Amino acid sequence: VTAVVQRVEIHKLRQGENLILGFSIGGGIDQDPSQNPFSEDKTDKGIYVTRVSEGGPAEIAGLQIGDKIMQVNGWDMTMVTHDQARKRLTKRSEEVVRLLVTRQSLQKAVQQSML
Repeated sequence: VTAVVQRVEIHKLRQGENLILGFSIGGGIDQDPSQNPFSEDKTDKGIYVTRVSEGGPAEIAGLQIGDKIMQVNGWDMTMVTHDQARKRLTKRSEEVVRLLVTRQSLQKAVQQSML
């Protein structure tokens, strides 16, 4: 890709025997892009963060509502169904979810790098 991507490592919350993300997603190749307020258009099938739990591990790690998730623990998230995205995010054996995300505001980090 050409866009600026940020690595966001989130240690999942724990509740009993469950691990909780502390954030929610929308999108997927099998979903109607219009159900997702963050899809750029009818052709945008990406996975986007739709909610971020206040004070949770996602918020602390730098995750923002509207962020586009490009990768989850090494797995590409650019062209997957919503269910496939959900699975990569909720692996019980993975206490940490390492996301590669992007947002409009990160693009200037490149300007600043140059001066």
